[PDB]
Amino acid sequence: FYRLKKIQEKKKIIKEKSE
Amino acid sequence: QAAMGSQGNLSAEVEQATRRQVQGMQSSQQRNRERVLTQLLGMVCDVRPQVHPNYRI
Amino acid sequence: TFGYVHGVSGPVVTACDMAGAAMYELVRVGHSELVGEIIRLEGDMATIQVYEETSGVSVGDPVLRTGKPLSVELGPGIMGAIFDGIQRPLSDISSQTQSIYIPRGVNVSALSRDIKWEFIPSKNLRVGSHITGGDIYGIVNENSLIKHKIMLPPRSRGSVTYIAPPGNYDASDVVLELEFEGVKEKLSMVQVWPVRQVRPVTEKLPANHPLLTGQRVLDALFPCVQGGTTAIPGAFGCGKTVISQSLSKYSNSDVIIYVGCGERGNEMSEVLRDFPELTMEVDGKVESIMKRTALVANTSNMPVAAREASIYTGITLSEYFRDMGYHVSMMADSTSRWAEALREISGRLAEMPADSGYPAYLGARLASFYERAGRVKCLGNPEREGSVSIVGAVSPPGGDFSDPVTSATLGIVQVFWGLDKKLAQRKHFPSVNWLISYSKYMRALDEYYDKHFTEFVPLRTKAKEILQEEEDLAEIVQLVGKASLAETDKITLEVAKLIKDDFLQQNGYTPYDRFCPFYKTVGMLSNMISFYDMARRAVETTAQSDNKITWSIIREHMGEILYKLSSMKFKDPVKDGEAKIKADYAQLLEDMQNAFRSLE
Amino acid sequence: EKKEKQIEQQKKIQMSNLMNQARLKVLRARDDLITDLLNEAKQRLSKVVKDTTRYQVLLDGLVLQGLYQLLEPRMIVRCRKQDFPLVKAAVQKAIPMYKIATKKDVDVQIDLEAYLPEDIAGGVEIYNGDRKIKVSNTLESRLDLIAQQMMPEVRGALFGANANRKFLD
Amino acid sequence: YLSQPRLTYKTVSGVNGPLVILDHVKFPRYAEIVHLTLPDGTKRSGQVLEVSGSKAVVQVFEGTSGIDAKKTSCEFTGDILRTPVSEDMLGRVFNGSGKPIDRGPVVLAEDFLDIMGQPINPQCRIYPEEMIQTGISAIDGMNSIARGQKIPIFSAAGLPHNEIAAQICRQAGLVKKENFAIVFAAMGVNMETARFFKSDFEENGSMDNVCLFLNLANDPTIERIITPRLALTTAEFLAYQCEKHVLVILTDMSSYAEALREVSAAREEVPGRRGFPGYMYTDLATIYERAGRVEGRNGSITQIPILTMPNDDITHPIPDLTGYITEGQIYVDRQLHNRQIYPPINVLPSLSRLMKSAIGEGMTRKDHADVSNQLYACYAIGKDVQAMKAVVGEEALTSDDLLYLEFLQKFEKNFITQGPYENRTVYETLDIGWQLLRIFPKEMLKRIPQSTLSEFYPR
Amino acid sequence: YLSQPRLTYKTVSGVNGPLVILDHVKFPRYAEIVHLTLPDGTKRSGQVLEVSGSKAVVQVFEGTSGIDAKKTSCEFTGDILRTPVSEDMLGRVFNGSGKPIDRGPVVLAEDFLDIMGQPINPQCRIYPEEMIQTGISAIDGMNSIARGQKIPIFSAAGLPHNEIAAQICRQAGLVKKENFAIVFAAMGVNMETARFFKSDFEENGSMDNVCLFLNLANDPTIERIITPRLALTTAEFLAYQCEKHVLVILTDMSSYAEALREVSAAREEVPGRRGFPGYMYTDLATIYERAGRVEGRNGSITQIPILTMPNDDITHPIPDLTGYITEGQIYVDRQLHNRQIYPPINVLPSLSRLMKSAIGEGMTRKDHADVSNQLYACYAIGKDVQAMKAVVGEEALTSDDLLYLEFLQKFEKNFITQGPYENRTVYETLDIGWQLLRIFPKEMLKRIPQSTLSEFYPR
Amino acid sequence: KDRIEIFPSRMAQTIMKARLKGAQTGRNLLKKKSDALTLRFRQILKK
Amino acid sequence: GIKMGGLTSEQYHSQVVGKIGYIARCMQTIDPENNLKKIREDYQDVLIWAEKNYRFEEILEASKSGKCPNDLDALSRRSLILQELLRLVSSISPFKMKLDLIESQYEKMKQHVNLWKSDYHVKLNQLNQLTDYLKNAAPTPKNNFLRAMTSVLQMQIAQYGITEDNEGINQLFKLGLHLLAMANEKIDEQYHLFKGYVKDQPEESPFEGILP
Repeated sequence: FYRLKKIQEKKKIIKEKSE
Repeated sequence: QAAMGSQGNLSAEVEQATRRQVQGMQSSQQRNRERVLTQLLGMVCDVRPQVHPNYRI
Repeated sequence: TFGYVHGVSGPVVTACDMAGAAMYELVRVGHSELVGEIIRLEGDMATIQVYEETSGVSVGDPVLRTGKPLSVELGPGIMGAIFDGIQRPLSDISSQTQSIYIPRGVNVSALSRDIKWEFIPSKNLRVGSHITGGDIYGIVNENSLIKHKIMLPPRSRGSVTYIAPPGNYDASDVVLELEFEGVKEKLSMVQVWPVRQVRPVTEKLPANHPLLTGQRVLDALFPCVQGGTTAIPGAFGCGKTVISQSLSKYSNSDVIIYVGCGERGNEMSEVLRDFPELTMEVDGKVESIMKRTALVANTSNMPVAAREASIYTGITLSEYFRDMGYHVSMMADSTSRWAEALREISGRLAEMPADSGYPAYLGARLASFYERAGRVKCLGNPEREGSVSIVGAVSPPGGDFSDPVTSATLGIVQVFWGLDKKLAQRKHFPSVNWLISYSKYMRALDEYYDKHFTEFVPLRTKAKEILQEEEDLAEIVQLVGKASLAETDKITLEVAKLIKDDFLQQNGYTPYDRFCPFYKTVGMLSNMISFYDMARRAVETTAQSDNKITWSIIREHMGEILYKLSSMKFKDPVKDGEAKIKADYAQLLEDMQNAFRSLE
Repeated sequence: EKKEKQIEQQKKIQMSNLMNQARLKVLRARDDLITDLLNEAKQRLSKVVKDTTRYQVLLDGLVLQGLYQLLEPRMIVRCRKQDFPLVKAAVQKAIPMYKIATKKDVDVQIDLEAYLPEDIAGGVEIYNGDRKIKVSNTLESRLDLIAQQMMPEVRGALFGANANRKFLD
Repeated sequence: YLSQPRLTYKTVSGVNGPLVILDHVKFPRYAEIVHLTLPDGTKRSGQVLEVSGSKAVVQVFEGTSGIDAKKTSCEFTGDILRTPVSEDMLGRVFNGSGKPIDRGPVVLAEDFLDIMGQPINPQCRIYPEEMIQTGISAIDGMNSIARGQKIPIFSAAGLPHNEIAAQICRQAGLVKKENFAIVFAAMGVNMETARFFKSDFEENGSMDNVCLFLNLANDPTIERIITPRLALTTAEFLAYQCEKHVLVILTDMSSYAEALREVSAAREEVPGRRGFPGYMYTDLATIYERAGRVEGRNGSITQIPILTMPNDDITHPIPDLTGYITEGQIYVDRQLHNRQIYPPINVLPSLSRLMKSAIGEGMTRKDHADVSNQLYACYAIGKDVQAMKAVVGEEALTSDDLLYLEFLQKFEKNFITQGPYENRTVYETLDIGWQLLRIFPKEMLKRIPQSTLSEFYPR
Repeated sequence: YLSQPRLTYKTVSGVNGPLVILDHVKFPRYAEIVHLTLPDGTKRSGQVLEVSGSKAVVQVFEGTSGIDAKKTSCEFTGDILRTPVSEDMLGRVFNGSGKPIDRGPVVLAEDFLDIMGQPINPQCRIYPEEMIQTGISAIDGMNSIARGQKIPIFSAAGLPHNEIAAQICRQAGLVKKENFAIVFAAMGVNMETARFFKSDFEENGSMDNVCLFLNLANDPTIERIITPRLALTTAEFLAYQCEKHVLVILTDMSSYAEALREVSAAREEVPGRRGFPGYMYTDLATIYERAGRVEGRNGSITQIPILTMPNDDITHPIPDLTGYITEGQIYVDRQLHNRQIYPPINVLPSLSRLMKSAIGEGMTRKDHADVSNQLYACYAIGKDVQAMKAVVGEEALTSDDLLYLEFLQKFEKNFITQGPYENRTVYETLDIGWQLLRIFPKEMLKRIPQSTLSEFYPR
Repeated sequence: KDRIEIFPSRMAQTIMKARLKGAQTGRNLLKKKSDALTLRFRQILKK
Repeated sequence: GIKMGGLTSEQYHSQVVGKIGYIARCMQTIDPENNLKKIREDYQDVLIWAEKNYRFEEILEASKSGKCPNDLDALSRRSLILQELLRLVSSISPFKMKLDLIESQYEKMKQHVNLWKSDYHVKLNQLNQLTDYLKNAAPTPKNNFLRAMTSVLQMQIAQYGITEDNEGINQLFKLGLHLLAMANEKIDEQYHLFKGYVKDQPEESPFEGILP
């Protein structure tokens, strides 16, 4: 769970940077 | 009954000892109050402007 | 006071232009006014958790911001009504719509504004007088049982500028106006209090007065105290109805609150159908239980926010009446269902799970929930007192005690009324396990028992010793058959049976045994133990040599006395008054002691 | 024996309550003495404020001091109206200095619509352009800000040092 | 009605697995239904799962292969998924999307209902009363289904849970001491079983009272999620608006749960316990609790969810979360199946919490409650004696033990073993009970009051 | 001192759980305290747990319910939570935030100490070489307490760990044949527990030497992880600046760990076991290691950080990581309590790391170490014999085994059982030891040399 | 000693649960053997 | 977070202002002619703040500054004593109590260790139970018996008070409460119970001069 949550947050950060 | 009277007057001594300590405390601070006011007021009046140590340029 | 919907990702709605909003505020999202709360905030945008289905919500929909956080509306009309976990009247929603469904975005005021209540001022206050929080400035006459005392909301005070005269007012009128530092506040009969906030009291007092339930077992052996907290197992076959009915019907408390958390639809129906049919004698008249009861109903398919909030809505309603000086007894039908709702929300919010998947703060929430119970000295100048008791049930998956919810609960509650199913299968009711059950209030009640009854305390100690010894002897009996067994042990076994049969067992479907007054409970136990002591002496004082007394001799010799002891439960308090029943028990003791005397 | 235990327990437990309340009583009296000093200090500061020739000097510093803490391109100086002529001077003499100490051009305005309450002994508060960041440099704020840190020395200066303290770690 | 012309967009920001991300969409709704037209003229359906500003994200029901970001057009309906319902749809067979697959016409609607619906107001919920007989003795004389309860069938993989489900559809009805319908939904069903259900209902004349929804294993996985919602939406229309009693059978809820897990992944949600969504509890309750009786109306809905236990472990979240919010269980075993007993239902671990209200005078027969309790005790004892026999031998048994072994053998052969085409009404099931109970002399039937024995035991 | 005015901000960027994120902050300082006012006038405080550029993340102690985004006003104190401390804090009652709740005034500081404290230079730390007489044979004999030792009591919900701690507070003396200042951190407990201790301290007539910090079950969960530091900070002042011997008792440390776990989850930190932060050990060391004597100063701090073991699991991270940091534990259990044995102290799984230095010639009596070790051997073997006899039966035992059952039975009722007000000396405890050890012949007392047996065994 | 020392796995859960069921079944069957022997023993005792 | 008991800083002093005004109101309500001089003196420190308009805010400042008797526990006990005396005379309002007896009852209550748990409090609660019931009661034998017996109970309390225990009043309390709890459907039992009282009453005409 921890690793998957952090993966989802890192994806969110990448998405924000792309905007 | 004897114990209640003792507790009563023991309380009276407590009250009397407290009054002694309170008046002694007031007597003591009256000798320093003026000196402390001078020291504290000077620190308030002395502004000492300064720029944050980490300000660059 | 409006913002706009920026986007929907499921049950989570993102709002924009919503800068002026606080965390855990309330919003009504969309044209259907869906109920939700604000959790995360960033800039002028807010993240809203919507309780109901979000299907149909559009980008650009309005969001109406409501200044109050999740709160309970408190005022006249609360009694006799059934509420949702977030304080929505189910009896009005079903009757104002003619539907069978709870409408999506339903918006029915918690307390109707079309009722003209009979309000009488305190008659002690005058314009220009000083009033503070918790003060009572008038009473509303709801029904024959509970007077609804109108208190100044907490965290408010000042000088009174207007007092409404006695008359008929609804919940939308102005009853009292007060001014504090030039600021005028106009108050109706209804106050609002955030459900997650604890209503302040002057002081929290020790609980010393017993909770006088109608059962001999769960009183004599395992006392509960007004203001105390207990736990009750909730299994299909455990017979939990007996406690629920006995506590709500015959308790010495003033107000009963029954809280559902998230049970099966048919189980909620049984509770909602049973309660309106319960009555009790009060002033010689038979009155409906619903005149001094309030009920919160939540089924497993209700919004998870309501199932999680239900437990706090219930206790908030309880504290509201606690502040009136009433003794309130709240039952949570299943705190396991609440914990399930809490875990669901934690999961939905992608919070890090802890023990067996439950939130890290599970224990903190249960501890702070139960801490809100207790006997208190109320706010306000009337110097009144009251209490809240909690008898919340636990029903962990599998019936195990390892589940963090039941384990945490047992470490918090001071009384555990452990029930069993085996006893129910044997038709022994109430189904109390005895060896698992405990009460940690025994010391707190020693002052009450000493003052009013004196002999109760050593009797309950001996009663537990006799019952425990019967269990301890079980292995000896199994391997022996009562052959190589002391006569003193035979007395213990047979007397323990008498206790189990004609004392701890109680038949609530008989008119004479509906309610056992305390004086009868201690009367019955006193005579049974007095017999035990006499029987032990009859054997032991003669057991030396030559001519000894045995249990077979005692049982055959005074069989009428053993019968009379069993017959004691049939002394109907409704027809045979306190003096007559005590007199008959006193005569039994004399007949009993004299029967033993003939053996020496 | 039980009775004796009850009476003996009350005799100890009642005297404990009495001694505990006596301790609280003298502690409250000590705090009253500290408050009287601070209330006198407030009145003494007011008397200083009434002296234009020293109060203007305080304002000169107090305005510049706040400016250095914000380091914003736009400043709004808020004061009680009575002292506006002196705050005006304090700002005028503060900007040449600000532009030297920080090497940043700052637009400093005085708010002529919003004023501090008339019961403030003196001093200024300075806001940034959007009024989201403010520094409070009035005489009451300074008195408490310093007094709360000097209190350990006031305690000793008025009532004596604690004879049982040997180390300052 | 809306009477607002639909907008069709060709603006696509990208496509990612089952999702198509659109751009410049005007005031999109969540859960909005849209239709895609691909460059090859192929049409697909989908539903909007996220609306972040003008960037609507739609999940396509069918596969997304062939979809580009330049020519594919997306037509918005302006509304959410609302199912056309009528009485006439009873006797029809539909797929998961609600489309006919029986060569009949599209449903001619009497109304349109949101398939998500609303919870039933508890204040108007009526506790279950009369019984709905199933025709299967193992669950009529032992664990009856009250007219309003929700009692699941837990089975291991490989057991004939679908054949029993079909048998219930053919045999179930009212006690009859014309107003009864069955709505049957199969989620994730394979082609061979889908044929079985469709043909078995048609051939035996039962179809007139069955509304059948088939969601096949190779059908869109999102359609599997609405499938039970369409079945329940129909059940609610038929039951509560048309004053009749509806039995709803939801087959293979485990396959539903798997499709739900897929939807959660599509939303990029972090999986919960054992990979399943943290909201699986409320989702199952949303389905299950849309049932029961309501005040002031003569209709009712019952449910018999049927669930495959992964690795035959009742602890698994699927049967665990279901059982936690249902009233008892039927429980199909494996040993009885391997012994070639049909139906293979084990009465010892099963339970129907509402049986107390389902049966009795005025609902079935006076002796119903007494026969059930005595049969349970006799079966439990017979199994206990059989276990003893394996240790002590036949010669070490007494006469009473031999009677219990005779009961055990004849109970399973006469009472439990039935066959798929023998319909045993509640009164014949009880009569069979007595035939087995009359093996014992009266004094051994400890759980039957003497008044009942004197009336029913002889003859 | 800090003469510069503090800045006030209305620049809150956003709120996420218990963390309020500010932007536009001038030179943020790490681990500085922020005071904030809500739109309704409520005042709350928090600590900066992260700084980056112009941003700072503030963890609010009271909570984040009601925190606004536009009207919230925050000011930065400009320092870390340094707290006022004075000698006359003894006899006062404070809350978990450091404020008085006894209707007395605020603390009139003699200085301001950093709540985080500083590590004591191991070269100046002096190894404890004095024993405290607890009066409890179960401790003074087999698990002695040194002055400066860290000894928690491992307990379980419902056990009388509060009574044992209360007892220790009154009858804790020296074996030099003394008034300890007690600092009691009552955190995560109900009113009755806090009132129990408060009343006991007054009943003991020692309240003028007791400082209480209360943080009850209905108080904020974030303050529960500074309360121990507030207690210890005061203890450090008293012990190391005023040379007062201090006894610090921290109530159920598990409420500290659970409060910390909530913070760890909120900040998305790396978990270790059972969801607790991977740095739980380091955080506990910050609390526990504030103990012991310091060379050249006549003060000391002794700790008793009692903790509740979740589900009696001795391997739970809370007792586990504590066991790694503290000098052993007392450990009570349910097997003794369920038999009405008080104090219910089970010596077998217990130890005292500083006990070996504490016993013997010049400290207590020269045979101390020998008596303790042999009692451990005989007690443990008796437990092993019970494990055997439970299966094989009494008839399978020989005289060598029955002697250990005789010892085990006499040991628990003579050595462990005492009563809440039974105060035994360390010398009496050893004498009892010998009375029990003399149950066995010399040849079986294999942990004791003949140079000791020949003197003590004959009596 | 304290545990069978099988590495945690879903396979271990299946094996341990089957092992537990086997042990419980054996316990019950042997208990019945003991009861049968005890009754016969006491009967022999009566004769 | 001063959290003095269950109250914060503002709540503590707000409750003190309330209790002070309340005592002033109770004193004027119980003794509008100011005849009970000894009782008034015991409260002079809180009555001195009466007959002044402080708009709450100035009396609140006096409490914060320490000019008012702002000890919350002393006010709680002293306020309870006064309002329980008010209940004593209020619940028997149809009759006048002698001023000397009011002062006697006051002193005996004031001397009690824990008045709330006293027999005096319980007896007053039983009296209010009996007198509140009759406020809105239909004509019927039961309620006529209860009203006749209640008027005697009020008459006797007006003469003996509550602290001065009297078997006659105590027996009447028991009989009144037992009648009140008597089933409304049962007529014979309530009839015989009432007549039992009337014939056992020491006097010959128990209600003569007691009720209209």
